[PDB]
Amino acid sequence: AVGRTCEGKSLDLECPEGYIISVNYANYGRNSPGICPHKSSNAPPCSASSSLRIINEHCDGRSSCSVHATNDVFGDPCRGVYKYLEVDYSCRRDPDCQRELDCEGNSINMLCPYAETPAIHICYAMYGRQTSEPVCPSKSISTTNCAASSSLSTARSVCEGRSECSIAASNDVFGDPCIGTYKYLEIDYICARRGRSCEGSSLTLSCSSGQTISVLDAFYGRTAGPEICKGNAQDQNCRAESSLNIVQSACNGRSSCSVNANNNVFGDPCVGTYKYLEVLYKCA
Amino acid sequence: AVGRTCEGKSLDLECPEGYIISVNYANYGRNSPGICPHKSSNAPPCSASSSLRIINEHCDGRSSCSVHATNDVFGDPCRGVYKYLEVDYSCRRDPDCQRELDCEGNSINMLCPYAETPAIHICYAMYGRQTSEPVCPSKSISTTNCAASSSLSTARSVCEGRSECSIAASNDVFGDPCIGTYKYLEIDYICARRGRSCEGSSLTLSCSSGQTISVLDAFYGRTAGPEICKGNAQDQNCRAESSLNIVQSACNGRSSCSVNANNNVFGDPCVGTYKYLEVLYKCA
Ligand SMILES: C[C@@H]1O[C@@H](O)[C@H](O)[C@H](O)[C@H]1O
Ligand SMILES: C[C@@H]1O[C@@H](O)[C@H](O)[C@H](O)[C@H]1O
Ligand SMILES: C[C@@H]1O[C@@H](O)[C@H](O)[C@H](O)[C@H]1O
Ligand SMILES: C[C@@H]1O[C@@H](O)[C@H](O)[C@H](O)[C@H]1O
Ligand SMILES: C[C@@H]1O[C@@H](O)[C@H](O)[C@H](O)[C@H]1O
Ligand SMILES: C[C@@H]1O[C@@H](O)[C@H](O)[C@H](O)[C@H]1O
Repeated sequence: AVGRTCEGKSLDLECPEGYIISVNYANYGRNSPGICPHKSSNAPPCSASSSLRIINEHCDGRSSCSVHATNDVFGDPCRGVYKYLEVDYSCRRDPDCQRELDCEGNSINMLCPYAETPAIHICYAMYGRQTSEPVCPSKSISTTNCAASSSLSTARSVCEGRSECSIAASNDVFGDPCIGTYKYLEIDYICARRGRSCEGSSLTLSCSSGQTISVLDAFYGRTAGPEICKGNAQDQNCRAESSLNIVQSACNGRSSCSVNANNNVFGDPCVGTYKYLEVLYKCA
Repeated sequence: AVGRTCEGKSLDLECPEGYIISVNYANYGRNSPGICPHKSSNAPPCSASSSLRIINEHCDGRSSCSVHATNDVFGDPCRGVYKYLEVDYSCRRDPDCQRELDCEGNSINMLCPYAETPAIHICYAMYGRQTSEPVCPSKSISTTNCAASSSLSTARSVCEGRSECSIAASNDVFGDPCIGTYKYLEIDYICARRGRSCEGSSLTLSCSSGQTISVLDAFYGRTAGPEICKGNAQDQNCRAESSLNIVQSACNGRSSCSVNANNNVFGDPCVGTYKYLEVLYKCA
């Protein structure tokens, strides 16, 4: 996939649910007259050498990113030349995740037994059918373009952040996305590090050994009762929009970050509930 | 994208024209009961550690590959267990290629000035329109799903193997794939190494410095007159089918290879024409 934006505007990259961005090429500069055309003469090819690393920091491993195509971000690789940002990227399932699959009627049991990586993160999920043989054969199949649009959200609502989760490949969980067709559940998961701080405090994330953070899930709000961050727990469906983007933007590609769990960073998604910041991440 | 095949069968991976295979995950083994099911009890997860490297050798950088899912290829990572091969891959434009673009009416001029890398290889080509602003703006646009299906074949027929090529973004070259819409030409190209041997001789390809071969184009046959491999030149539209696959299969992922230019390797694609083997490749 290719995205292009002119200097001064922002470029949005996105992948479908359960896929992340994998950057192949990036440049801020100019290598064609026909993109963001101005006048007049052709100049020598222009490329900011900084471009790839910056786009990797801003976008790799995320489902979504927005990058400003400006000299402040990239430097100016050719003064007096109207520039543009071009990215070539692929949307892939994260190869750091473990790949599981069971046919309809079975359950997938995930377990994160280690203390340092105790939290399940669901990377990808599909309840339905995307292929025929040799997956879960049955006489009762009429489609290979079947998926609950809810697959990842439901999987995450069941399992995200838990140390153990058993999830049924069943219509009672996901709904039935293709009546009449024998289905399967395909889930990719990772055992993540977890950080949590109560509202009013800071949260520090850390990777050792010259390793770097990739934030996988984050919310400022509350999804649990008062056994987590004792305080008023009236809204347990509370999540600041853009929590993940903010924490990814603060932390991805670094060895340490600190983020304040507070309303001045995330807004207040649930007035009168005592909130916390909970983050799942990996170190690579 | 995901491909799966049971032990004893072959797995075919393919990308559309101008895209190559980029492998994300591979395993020969068993990690699910529901894929290539047999009986009965679940065993511990089974993975050949060899799998990724082998699939990379067989498939990375190619538009197509076919791999036998067998113990001879991978070893046997779990005796007595019916296995399967699963690959997760992405199809991408080769980032080793230079990215060019000009609007309809202009020409793209490619040049390979160095002796050691004197041959143009066209990696990707699209004459048409795949996006709106900020590419080649015009009032006369009614589609962004327009491409000459001939784009890459025509580009290669014009330029492949030359040290200089100037190709017009024009209907007279590619045909008109979207009448009424102002078009552009997007070409990615690389300056390749070239090897050539006349039929009856061998051809050796070589990368220095612990670098490895990736074959980009190959034909056994003839496309030039008798100034190349003097001999009968009656068929100059002569190419053995599967030349590229054979040379990729002999050479990709190695530091040196030798291939005999002869009918016992490639068949005879043009009886009574004196043939040669011509290969473009890169070292990475
Ligand atoms: C044309 C203009 O020239 C200078 O102001 C800067 O180089 C800026 O990035 C460019 O867009
Ligand atoms: C084959 C069978 O048919 C319908 O009953 C349901 O869609 C069910 O989920 C499926 O497994
Ligand atoms: C309990 C308390 O209630 C209000 O002051 C705010 O919503 C604050 O964020 C919360 O912590
Ligand atoms: C079931 C059969 O068992 C042995 O013969 C081998 O391990 C073979 O790979 C497996 O498929
Ligand atoms: C806008 C214009 O319209 C038609 O004449 C042709 O399709 C031509 O290629 C295009 O550039
Ligand atoms: C000229 C000669 O003609 C026949 O013997 C074969 O086609 C051979 O391949 C070719 O080299």
